[PDB]
Amino acid sequence: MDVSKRPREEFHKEQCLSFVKKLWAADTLAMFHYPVSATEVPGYYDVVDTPMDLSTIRKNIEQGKYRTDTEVENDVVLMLSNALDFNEKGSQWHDLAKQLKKRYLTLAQESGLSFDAD
Repeated sequence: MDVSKRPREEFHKEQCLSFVKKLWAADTLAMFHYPVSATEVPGYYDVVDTPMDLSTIRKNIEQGKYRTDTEVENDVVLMLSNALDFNEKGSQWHDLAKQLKKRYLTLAQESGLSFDAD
């Protein structure tokens, strides 16, 4: 495991929440804010096996269930991936997911976060 080789803090609660607040605001359609309601997006869970949204991420942060900052990146990436998969290219939904996939690393930087490439 080499736990001694880890930094003293692998999880920065405040920065992760700041990161999510930026994602929340960058979400121009409010599409990522809550778990999808099937009645508002019919068939959604017929495609998406592993749903993820910003409120769930925010909850996992607040309750300290994340072990590392990089787990937070992983769920953001999952979230955006679901949108890119479910939605058709050229749709406002797909376009946004694309923008956020291109931009989130900068948002993380600006929130003082640094993920692990490994």
